[PDB]
Amino acid sequence: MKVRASVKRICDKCKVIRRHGRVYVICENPKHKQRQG
Amino acid sequence: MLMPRRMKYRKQQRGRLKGATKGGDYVAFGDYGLVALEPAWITAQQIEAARVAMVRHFRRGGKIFIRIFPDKPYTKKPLEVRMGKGKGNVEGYVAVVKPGRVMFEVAGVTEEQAMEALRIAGHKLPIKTKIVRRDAYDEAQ
Amino acid sequence: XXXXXXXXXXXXXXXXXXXXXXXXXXXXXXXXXXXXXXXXXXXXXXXXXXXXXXXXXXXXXXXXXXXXXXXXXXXXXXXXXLXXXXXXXXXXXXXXXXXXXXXXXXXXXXXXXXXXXXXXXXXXXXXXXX
Amino acid sequence: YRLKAYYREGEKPSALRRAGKLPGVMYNRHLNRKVYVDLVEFDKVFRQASIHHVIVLELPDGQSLPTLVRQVNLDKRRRRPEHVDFFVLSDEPVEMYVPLRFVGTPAGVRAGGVLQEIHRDILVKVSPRNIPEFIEVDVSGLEIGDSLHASDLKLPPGVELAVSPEETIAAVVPPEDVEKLAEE
RNA sequence: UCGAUGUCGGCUCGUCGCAUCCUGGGGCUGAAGAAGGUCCCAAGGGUUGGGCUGUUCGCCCAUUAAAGCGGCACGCGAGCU
RNA sequence: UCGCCUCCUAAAAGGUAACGGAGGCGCCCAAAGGUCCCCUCAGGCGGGACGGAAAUCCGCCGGAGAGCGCAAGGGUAGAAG
RNA sequence: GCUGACUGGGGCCUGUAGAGCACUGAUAGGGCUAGGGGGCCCACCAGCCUACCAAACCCUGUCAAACUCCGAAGGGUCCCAGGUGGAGCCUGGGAGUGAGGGCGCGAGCGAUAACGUCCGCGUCCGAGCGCGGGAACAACCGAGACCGCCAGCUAAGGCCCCCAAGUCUGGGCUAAGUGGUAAAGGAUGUGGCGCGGCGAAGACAGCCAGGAGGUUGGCUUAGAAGCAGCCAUCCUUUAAAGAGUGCGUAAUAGCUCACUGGUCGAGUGGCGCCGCGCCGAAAAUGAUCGGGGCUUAAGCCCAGCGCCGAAGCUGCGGGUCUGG
Ligand SMILES: [Mg+2]
Ligand SMILES: [Mg+2]
Ligand SMILES: [Mg+2]
Ligand SMILES: [Mg+2]
Ligand SMILES: [Mg+2]
Ligand SMILES: [Mg+2]
Ligand SMILES: [Mg+2]
Ligand SMILES: [Mg+2]
Ligand SMILES: [Mg+2]
Ligand SMILES: [Mg+2]
Ligand SMILES: [Mg+2]
Ligand SMILES: [Mg+2]
Ligand SMILES: [Mg+2]
Ligand SMILES: [Mg+2]
Ligand SMILES: [Mg+2]
Ligand SMILES: [Mg+2]
Ligand SMILES: [Mg+2]
Ligand SMILES: [Mg+2]
Ligand SMILES: [Mg+2]
Ligand SMILES: [Mg+2]
Ligand SMILES: [Mg+2]
Ligand SMILES: [Mg+2]
Ligand SMILES: [Mg+2]
Ligand SMILES: [Mg+2]
Ligand SMILES: [Mg+2]
Ligand SMILES: [Mg+2]
Ligand SMILES: [Mg+2]
Ligand SMILES: [Mg+2]
Ligand SMILES: [Mg+2]
Ligand SMILES: [Mg+2]
Ligand SMILES: [Mg+2]
Ligand SMILES: [Mg+2]
Ligand SMILES: [Mg+2]
Ligand SMILES: [Mg+2]
Ligand SMILES: [Mg+2]
Ligand SMILES: [Mg+2]
Ligand SMILES: [Mg+2]
Ligand SMILES: [Mg+2]
Ligand SMILES: [Mg+2]
Ligand SMILES: [Mg+2]
Ligand SMILES: [Zn+2]
Repeated sequence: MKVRASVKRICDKCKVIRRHGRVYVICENPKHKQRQG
Repeated sequence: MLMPRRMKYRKQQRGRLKGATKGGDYVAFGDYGLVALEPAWITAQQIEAARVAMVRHFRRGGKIFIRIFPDKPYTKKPLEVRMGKGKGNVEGYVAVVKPGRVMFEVAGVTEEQAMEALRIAGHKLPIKTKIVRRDAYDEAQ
Repeated sequence: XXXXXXXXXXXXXXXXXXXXXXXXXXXXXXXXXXXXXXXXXXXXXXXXXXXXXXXXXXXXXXXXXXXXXXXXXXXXXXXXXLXXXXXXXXXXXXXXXXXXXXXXXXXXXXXXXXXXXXXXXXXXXXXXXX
Repeated sequence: YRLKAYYREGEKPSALRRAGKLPGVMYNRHLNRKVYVDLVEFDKVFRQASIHHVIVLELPDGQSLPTLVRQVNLDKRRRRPEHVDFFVLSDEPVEMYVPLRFVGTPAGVRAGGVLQEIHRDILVKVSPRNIPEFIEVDVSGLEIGDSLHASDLKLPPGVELAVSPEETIAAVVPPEDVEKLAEE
């Protein structure tokens, strides 16, 4: 769960951010950390 | 799979895919239904893959109503063969679905369940889908 | 304002027998002390001296729809109205006066009362017990 | 249920909707006029009105006449209304669909199965004035096997039916658990 | 293209791609450490000698930071074989 | 595979291709011909000795689904049966 | 010697599109119901039950090139009319051609792949590799080149520079160089419609307090205490607190959120659409939308005035073929 084409939230503490022009998924538990590619 | 038990002709031309749905555009049976948004030949293995997905999601529960039926012969020529020498052999069967057709639809299950249940089956299909529930479908009086 | 309608309607009806309607302090209690405070003049006054709390907003509107302003000394903040329709008014107070001094809280926590119509006071609560 | 209508002379139906309105029609024995209603407004009504309850229309003549949808034609794709048929009620006996309110927990459900509501209506003829609201139905007691239907309902005062009446209106069918694949 | 565009493999000589074998950065790890796994960034430079078969390829021997995968008329015969 | 017949593909006149789709013919009948006169089926449901779920019967109901030598189509009981 | 293509009006001939199951077949579920597993079995005389198999038949949903109860648009033909055209018809002399190709649409084949293949109508190329546009380019858009002109109006396509003509005029959108070309699928990107729900008897966020007793709800080989599958699917003291929203214990413990008190004291969350954009997006010599460059545009969408622009059309002069 890091760089996929389908980025979603997985869990209530996951927030969808968008920086550097890309969509990142930010969260407390390090695993959920995602991007898009 | 799912396929006709008898037939007058084993193979049939390809035909076209223009037009709306001709029929089967309103719920009719269950409480929710999956509607097709694009033209396409849905194959028996796709239908099965979706239905199992359904019965698999809500393990032991509700009733699923498969409304499309693969009765059209899909053909294919032997691997690495040239053009000619007659028509190919039947590889499988398909269901000709056009925009608007309510392919599947569930009953006897919680709304939340109907959703995630129909959503998954959508993924198994080769076209865009839309979930719905009984409304102006009361085509009567 | 559809559920708050019933809330006020109930507060008013209850605000009927205004004999010991008082409001003081000793708050920040737990849920274990819930059944506690809810036992004062209930074990000597019965279903006559109870302690009910509701929206200050809706409460300040009740006193208006049935004369009883003056609650300016005591009004703002999180408050409770120890309603006593029966059972000694000064006695149902000699309870909320002890439990408070017991639950670890100085003798400073009484925001005026209205005994059968009459704006009591602050220090005029430390006497309604003694 | 109040829904307003308006008259139509004879200009491109495609325009009416390309605007925001829903073309339609009114009729019965006498009278039959091309009319229309605001789409977004007619929907909000129909959602509850359906064809089970009487939709009271209006018009410029301030004549609030009672009616009920005879049929609504859809767009197939886009799936939305495209035209409605309003049936103006009179005094004469008329056939309509009265909603079956199946109440109760069938023994077959708690046990094993789903209550497939084969028929959530039943065309019955009656008097406009005397139009039922819902024909209740006794569902408790229905087990996994077959199920009650048609000739098994409490038909209100002056409300018989235009059914078989063998037409099955409901049936409890066992639930689908695990274990599949038959073509080995 | 048949009034001709020489065809496999090797040798020679390179040059490009990146979907990266090593090396360099980094995220997650069922990452204690050390050693791994996986994904993202990154070709600048590297990417061994042999036994067998015409072999490409593979299978072995012995090493290695690694013994990458492809394109260039399956690169390259008016360059060789 | 090569001639002939039926249906489709053939885009509502006719025609229309492919190593397109699916079946037939290379006979037969002296009565299966001509004419005159009569007759009407298949099934469905009853009731029926042997009687399959159709032998032949009887009673309703039944416009043609039966029949017409053989493919298929068209046609047909106000008969071509 | 008016009969031609084409067209108007009549009359029919027809079964494609579409649609629909009445026929032939195919169909999912349900009802009812011959059978057949088989089931209580009083045992031959029937019998009764069956979340299995399952006829025929009815109901709800559909499917067809070789199905049709039905059925267009059109098309065919005849009659009456227009129609003087390098129209037609008859007889004879000379042929060439019998490898076609691309595009559009309707079918087959194919894998609804092919600058593929085979037919049908049409059209271009062929023979218009003559001219304008499309960067270049037989067949895409424009248009049928007799010759001449240092004149004019247009077509497609254009009007910032290359490059002839608006750095034209009003209203919007986009922020990526999208524009300058890929999908499913993602996402608090932007802008615009909706429709509901909450809120000055104080919502939304944040913060403060509570977040309890029924009891660890019953059920499990280990145990399962709100957090593995069910029945009943509820009670209690209540402002309000579930037989529980995640995190977490082996299990308890712990931290939480559902709900409301209270501060604060103006808006705030839900989903359905539409426009344009983001990611998804890796291939081989050196890159680029033709180039330069372009951001209230030199992009996209919608109005408007005006120009440029062919060998098309006018104007002027000339030649030639027919007919009068
Ligand atoms: Mg040469
Ligand atoms: Mg890379
Ligand atoms: Mg380490
Ligand atoms: Mg190389
Ligand atoms: Mg060479
Ligand atoms: Mg024809
Ligand atoms: Mg035709
Ligand atoms: Mg005779
Ligand atoms: Mg004439
Ligand atoms: Mg003519
Ligand atoms: Mg005509
Ligand atoms: Mg047809
Ligand atoms: Mg059709
Ligand atoms: Mg005609
Ligand atoms: Mg000629
Ligand atoms: Mg001649
Ligand atoms: Mg030829
Ligand atoms: Mg050829
Ligand atoms: Mg040829
Ligand atoms: Mg041609
Ligand atoms: Mg040809
Ligand atoms: Mg052609
Ligand atoms: Mg093709
Ligand atoms: Mg070709
Ligand atoms: Mg092609
Ligand atoms: Mg040919
Ligand atoms: Mg030409
Ligand atoms: Mg040209
Ligand atoms: Mg050329
Ligand atoms: Mg050109
Ligand atoms: Mg050009
Ligand atoms: Mg000319
Ligand atoms: Mg001009
Ligand atoms: Mg123009
Ligand atoms: Mg210029
Ligand atoms: Mg894109
Ligand atoms: Mg997309
Ligand atoms: Mg502007
Ligand atoms: Mg000219
Ligand atoms: Mg002249
Ligand atoms: Zn998370």
